[PDB]
Amino acid sequence: TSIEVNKQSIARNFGVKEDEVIYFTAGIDLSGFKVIYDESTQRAYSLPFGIVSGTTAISLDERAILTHSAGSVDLGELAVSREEYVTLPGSFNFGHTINVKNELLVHDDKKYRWDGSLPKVVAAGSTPDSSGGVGLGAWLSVGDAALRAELNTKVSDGTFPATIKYKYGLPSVIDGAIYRTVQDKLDDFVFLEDFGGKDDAGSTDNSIAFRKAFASGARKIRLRGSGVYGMATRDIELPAKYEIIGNAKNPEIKYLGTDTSFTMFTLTGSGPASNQWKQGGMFRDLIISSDVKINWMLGRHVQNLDYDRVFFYNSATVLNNYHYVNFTRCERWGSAFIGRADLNTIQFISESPKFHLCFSSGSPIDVWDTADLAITKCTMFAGDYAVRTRVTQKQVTAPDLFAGYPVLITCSVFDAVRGHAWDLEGSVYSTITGNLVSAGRDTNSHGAYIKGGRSLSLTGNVFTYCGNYGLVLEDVQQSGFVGNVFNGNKTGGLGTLACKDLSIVGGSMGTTYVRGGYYTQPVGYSDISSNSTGILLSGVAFDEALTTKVYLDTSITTRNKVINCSGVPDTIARGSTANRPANPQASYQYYDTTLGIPIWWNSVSGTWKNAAGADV
Amino acid sequence: TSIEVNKQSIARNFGVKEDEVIYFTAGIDLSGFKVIYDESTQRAYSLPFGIVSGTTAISLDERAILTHSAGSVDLGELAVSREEYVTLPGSFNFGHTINVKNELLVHDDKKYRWDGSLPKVVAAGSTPDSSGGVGLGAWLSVGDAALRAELNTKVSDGTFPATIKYKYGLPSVIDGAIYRTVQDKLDDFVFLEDFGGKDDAGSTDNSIAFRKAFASGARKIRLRGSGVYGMATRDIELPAKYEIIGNAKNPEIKYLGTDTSFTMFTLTGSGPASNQWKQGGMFRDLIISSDVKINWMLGRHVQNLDYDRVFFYNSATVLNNYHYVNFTRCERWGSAFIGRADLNTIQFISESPKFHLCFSSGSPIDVWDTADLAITKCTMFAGDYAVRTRVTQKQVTAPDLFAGYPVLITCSVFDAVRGHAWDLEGSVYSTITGNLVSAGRDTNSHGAYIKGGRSLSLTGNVFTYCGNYGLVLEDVQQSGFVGNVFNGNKTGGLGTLACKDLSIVGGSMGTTYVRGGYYTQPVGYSDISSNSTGILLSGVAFDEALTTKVYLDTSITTRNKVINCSGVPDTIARGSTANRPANPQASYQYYDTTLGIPIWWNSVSGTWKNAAGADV
Amino acid sequence: TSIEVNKQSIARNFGVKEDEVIYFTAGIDLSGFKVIYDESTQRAYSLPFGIVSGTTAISLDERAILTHSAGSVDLGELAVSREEYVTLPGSFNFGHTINVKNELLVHDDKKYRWDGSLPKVVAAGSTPDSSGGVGLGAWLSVGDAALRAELNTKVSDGTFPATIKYKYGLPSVIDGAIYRTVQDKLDDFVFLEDFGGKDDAGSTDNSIAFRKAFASGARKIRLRGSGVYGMATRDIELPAKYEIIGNAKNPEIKYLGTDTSFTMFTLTGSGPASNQWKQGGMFRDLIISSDVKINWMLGRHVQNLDYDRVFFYNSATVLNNYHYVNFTRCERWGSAFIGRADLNTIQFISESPKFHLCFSSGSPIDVWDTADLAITKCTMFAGDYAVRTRVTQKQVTAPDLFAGYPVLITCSVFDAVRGHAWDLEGSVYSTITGNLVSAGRDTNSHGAYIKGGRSLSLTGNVFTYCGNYGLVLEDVQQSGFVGNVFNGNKTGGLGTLACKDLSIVGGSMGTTYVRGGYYTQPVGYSDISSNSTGILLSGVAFDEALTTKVYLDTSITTRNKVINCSGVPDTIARGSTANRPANPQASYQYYDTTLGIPIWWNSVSGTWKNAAGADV
Ligand SMILES: [Cl-]
Repeated sequence: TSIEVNKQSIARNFGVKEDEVIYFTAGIDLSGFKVIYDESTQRAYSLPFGIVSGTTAISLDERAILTHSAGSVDLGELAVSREEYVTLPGSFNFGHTINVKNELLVHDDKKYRWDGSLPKVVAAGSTPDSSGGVGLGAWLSVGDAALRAELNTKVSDGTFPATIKYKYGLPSVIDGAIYRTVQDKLDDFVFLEDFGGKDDAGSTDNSIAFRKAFASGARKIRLRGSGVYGMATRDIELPAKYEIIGNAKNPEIKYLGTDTSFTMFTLTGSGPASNQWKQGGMFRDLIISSDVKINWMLGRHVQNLDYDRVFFYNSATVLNNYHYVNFTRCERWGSAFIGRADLNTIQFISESPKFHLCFSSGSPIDVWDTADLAITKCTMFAGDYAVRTRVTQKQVTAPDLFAGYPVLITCSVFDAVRGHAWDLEGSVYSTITGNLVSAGRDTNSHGAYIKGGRSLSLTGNVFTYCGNYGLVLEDVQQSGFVGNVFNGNKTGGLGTLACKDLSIVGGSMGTTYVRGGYYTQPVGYSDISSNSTGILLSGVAFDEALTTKVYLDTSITTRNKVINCSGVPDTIARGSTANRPANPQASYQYYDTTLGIPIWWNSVSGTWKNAAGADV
Repeated sequence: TSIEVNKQSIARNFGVKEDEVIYFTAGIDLSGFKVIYDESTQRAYSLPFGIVSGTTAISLDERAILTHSAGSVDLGELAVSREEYVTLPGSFNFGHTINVKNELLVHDDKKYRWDGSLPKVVAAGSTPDSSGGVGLGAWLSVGDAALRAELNTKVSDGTFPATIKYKYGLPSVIDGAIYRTVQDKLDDFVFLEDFGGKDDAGSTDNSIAFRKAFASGARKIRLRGSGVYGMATRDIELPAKYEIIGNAKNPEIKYLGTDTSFTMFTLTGSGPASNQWKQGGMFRDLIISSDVKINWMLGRHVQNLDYDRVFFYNSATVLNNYHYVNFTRCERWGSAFIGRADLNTIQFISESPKFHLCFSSGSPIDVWDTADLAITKCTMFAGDYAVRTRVTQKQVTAPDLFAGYPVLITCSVFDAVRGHAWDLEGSVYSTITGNLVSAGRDTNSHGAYIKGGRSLSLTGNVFTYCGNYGLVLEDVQQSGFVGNVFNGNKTGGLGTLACKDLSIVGGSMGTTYVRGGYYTQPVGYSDISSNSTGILLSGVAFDEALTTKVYLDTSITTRNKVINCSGVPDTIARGSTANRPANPQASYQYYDTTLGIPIWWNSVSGTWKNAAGADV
Repeated sequence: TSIEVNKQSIARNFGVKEDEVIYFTAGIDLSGFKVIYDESTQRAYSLPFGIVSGTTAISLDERAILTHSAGSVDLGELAVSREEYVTLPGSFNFGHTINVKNELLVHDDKKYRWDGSLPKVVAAGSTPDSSGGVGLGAWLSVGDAALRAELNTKVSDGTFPATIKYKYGLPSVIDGAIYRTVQDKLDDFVFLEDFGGKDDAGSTDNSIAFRKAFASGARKIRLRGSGVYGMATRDIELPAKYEIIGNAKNPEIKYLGTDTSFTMFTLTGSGPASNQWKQGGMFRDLIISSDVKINWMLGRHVQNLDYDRVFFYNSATVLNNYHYVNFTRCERWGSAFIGRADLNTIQFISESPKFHLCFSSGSPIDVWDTADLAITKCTMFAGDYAVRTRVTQKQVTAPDLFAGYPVLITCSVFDAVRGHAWDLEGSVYSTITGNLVSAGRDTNSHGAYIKGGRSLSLTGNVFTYCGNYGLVLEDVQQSGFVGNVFNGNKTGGLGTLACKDLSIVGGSMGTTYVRGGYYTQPVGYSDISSNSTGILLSGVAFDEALTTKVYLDTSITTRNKVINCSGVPDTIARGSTANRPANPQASYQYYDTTLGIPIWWNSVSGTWKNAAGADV
């Protein structure tokens, strides 16, 4: 009487009543019962709900497919939906045959069911991956052990952020916000740390991190740390339109080696033509440093570079054939700017390095063959010199008489420079306005020295306490110098050597003995070698205590003249009869030293007359 | 014997011994046994531990709430704690009656138990959500299938980031750091990509993304890509204090259509009054472009706008009734600035568009009725003109005599402009300092042209290689011009037309033949139409090779005078007896052309005398 | 029989066939069976696969260790791998003895198994933590309830982001990208919100948030909100090189209290020396505000501070012993700058506060003992005054004659200031170029007032519609004033008091009656108290309608002279015979009022001669 005791045990397993279990036998009414039993396979299954009266059984096969008068039903599938499983003996490794959807095969302490066609044979030595894979239509993991292992794997294998859907502003419903992944959202920013960058002061070679970061296509790179990012691999080529952003000017990009030939970054165009200049980028909010003097960056055939709030230390910037470069709010310590143009084989010219709101100590600006160097609202302290311009090819062919380029220096301060604050050769169409200069004391040098200048304006500047003259002009022609003050300089205020057609107007020269440093300036203006012509002094207020206010040949032939300069005689038209003006205007007065009388040109008589009206 | 075989199967189910299972009937000693059985419901339950001797059973009700001599216990609740469940036949959808806390009802292949008040019937077609919801006191999901679906759902529906607690710096314990969600932390930044923005070169209409981003309340928007963000929907109104940030000047916000009337963005105040001006914002580090010429942005009744490191291409900025606008470090290619004020019906004025550290090619600045337009440390190349100012309405009511506004142009470069670099009408109280101008060669135009000027200063500029005159002043009164250089211009250096009371001081005029371009300038200064009065030339250094140094009527009545200009005689008081000064200063010297002698005014005798001292 | 019905119940439990269950007894062939049963313990276990024929049982102990002729097997271990468990009665709290690896003990409705040595006895009142902990070799949680609780705990306790492995750019394989955690990646940025900051208008004290954020080592802090961040705790000391970034100038950092002595932030160096100055940082893109007037920030012994795109409201910045401070693109409303240097006990000097592209209304700049205050491209409106400089120690010791410092003011606009636009004391080597000034109308004050000035240049400025004089110089020596325009001022254009050796050149004075406001200026230049010497006026274009063009004593001893000023007589050499010049230059012309004739000094004869050449 084995059957009803079997029905009892099955009922206890399924938590149903004893009379709700039935053996499958053909033709029976399946209605009302909740569990059916197969004698051949000795497997039990829950029956689908709502089997109506008169529904009779036809067949029940190895795959737990139950066929009856009303239709068919997969009891294996139903068991799965109800999480009623049988865990088969053995495992994937030793092999087994899967016949039913609710049969589980253990692999590595984890359970899997087959979702594909049945029956399914797994050979000995199989894995779920080795026998059809994991997913719909294949192996599907079941239960606690499998889930725990899978959760641990995906969280720790790096795939999880890509799986997590993200929408900005959730749980709030925001119109237009789209679904992305947490991976993608996080990828919105790139830090050097993402490529192995570390501010561990030389343990990590951050040069490599930069290289790999840029190689990925990234352009805008942030530094997380406040420490030193050591750089040990030279000549990392920057991509076009880079932007490297430090952590609020805290971290350092630093070379720690001893090789002065080391260079951190290169920026390199394909050629000298404008369509070959590589587009530059931004360095900002960081320190660029080296213990030894280096050229930290080398730029060749480049355009549109920016440096903003960068602290440079022993780190010179070298550019050759460069066009439009901004240094803004930078602090330059022992960090020269070196501008060249010899790589421009087309025009041999570079353009517009610009400095604004910068502080410099021991950091010269040295540009050759460069047009429109501009320095505005800057302070420069110490160094051998502050600003230097050079022209490499000085020879010209007629009708050209001179070669040079404009510089624009405005409302800037140049202080305690050891040599010249300004050492300007080939300065043409330059405007130099409202600057303060105090330089050259350490080497007895002029505060500013312009050698080779044409058609420029130097306006409203102050030159004080310089090591020689405040300003010396050598080989400067057709230029204007108005409103400048020349105070307390060692040897003189303003000096000229072999100049032609200059206007020197207003301003003041002398010594005001202001606390903080001055020499007793002995000379006001001097044409030092007495070989300039067309030098015009008008309205200059000279300190009466000046030993020599003006040193200048103002005889009739030199075209040098003085008008209304205090302590200095007005230039009078005078000289021998031979030196009478050839084509004087009407009523022109000339003191004839031969005759010892004033004479006047009479336009009507076409003769010189004395005051009595008689011809001489 | 059905009772002891049932007890055995139950024992095997719970994994206890056979003599540790008991049937419920009143009065029985419950001690020592581990599982109790209910004959009526045919359900088995674990017994609570530590039931001591002499404790006997009293009742066992509908829900396995068991009452005995020591007290009562909820075996259903106990079963839950032990995860010992019964999965009911059928499902939620077919409807069911839930009776016990350890009973599970399947919905969608997932199991749920009821945690609230019992019993409760679920109707056919019900879900956990439709029948009391999911949570404490309600439906609680149970088991593998439910957990897997919930985890899978939660990860992919966007709700997961909000569930993850985040605190900055973990696992390090950082004082003051608070718990947020990963969702909140991620929402700290807004990218255009978050609102469907895509740099797919015209496939996505990013105008919509901008609109929806701003509507959410977002103000500061970043661009992730380095490609082209197409813009196809015109006139997107910006919110107050926007900030749009490109990816290190790599990506383009670009109009790809052919409609020249297209505009990307509008900024619009509520009215003309100062309390109605909409506060502007920042565009930075990006390209704004169009293949056809457009006004990319239209601003009306606006204040405090900024553009920094923006590359403009064929994209004009049009502002009407605007107040304080900054262009810094921008590159303007074929991208005019157009400023108007006719929408200001209160004061009819716009204020302070400012340009600093900008490069411009073919990009004019054209402002009407605008005060304090300022251009500093800028470079402008080509175009029909560089700077133009206009006063739309010129009428004055007496005693007003003139209408105009100041412009401030400082240390800037204007090169190869086709027409005038400066075309300035209604320039009043202007300061123009240390600029370099070379313009007008293509159209035979003056480098700079000021028509209608009052009380301005133009100081220390250089005008070289211009298409006509370097600078022409027409209808300019009571203004100063010191230290300017006028070199190698086609027709002349400096010209005046119908001017009154001007000072022209120092500087220089001529040609220095510097390599790079020049004309042989034929004229220095010319009062071209001989109709100016009170024109004073002092201390100007002229190139002696100049064909015409000065063209000016300096006869006694004109108030025009020259002093210390090289190659030009000092202006002498001269003329007929009829033209003797009416009230001369003491000892006034006058050359009388009628008499042909110099005469001197004696203040004591009140007469003109000759040099011999006789009255004439 | 009891044995085969037990075998049946076991078979139904494991889902195997009845003849596949066998009882353990020594010597029996274990081959073919799938489940073995221990009658002593009344426990059933699955058997390992591949037990071959002729393999006979030897022993089976309490730990379910099975020994047979071929070898041994741990059935408890096998059961775990197959997830076939027995849940023991009771719980951790009541204590139990764990015998088999597949035995589970409940703690707090969650299940655990023992992975360590067996047997394992847990005393009453135990937890998994109290009895060996959780992990390999110890307690391991099992099943649904345990997993759900662990997932919920880990997700909500803040530890989850640290567990999620992250690599930039996944699933794309990017060379050089390294694995990090989601926690670390999120930690790349710091927002004030991360430390409890909230823009809830005074409910949250954000001062504390800043303090704790900075204490963590964070330097760069962002503000998420657009609202008001209330600040209620004074004197938060900033770290070196902070950067506080607002949300596109939307949010306010605001003091909402009523204590006018309140200060938000301090920045404090360790001493007066340069290596002790605390390195400053950046405030940008935000509003700093207060309802009452406060000094929002106090800086002492500091260097290199920046404020960019900051809107100040009632918030004065007070710095003492400060060096290099930038205000760029700022808007200052009722927000003075106060600079002092008395804390510098070494040199008593502060350096270079600089203002660029700023707008100010009612916000004076007040610096004492400060060198190189620089204002460029700025607009200042209203206030009692705009710019004031003072020197604290005015006494000097011979040979020093004066004490002062340079200011550099360039291309800036000063409008409708109630008092002086510039109130400059101790101005030395200053350059003031291309500015527009209209001030003092409310208090009948000069537009600009320099009291105590040496060796400075004031060039190409416009002074219009001022409340008194355009500019008054008191105790100014050896300075230049060229190209300035003085228009429509109430009392006069340019005035001097006790000055010495000044050049006043070109420019223009008068009234041009341009719509927008003017006075009828009555005076051009006036030496108001007739006590200046060496005052030189050259080439100034005066409005002919001026009542007084020049008021100046130009008698021979004063060294004051006028040349080429319209409507003003040239200073000519004249006087009595006794007053003939001692040591005259060659050909010197002198009008002798005694004789009533001009005479000329002949250098050869060493005599004065008349025009006829006879000695007088
Ligand atoms: Cl002589």
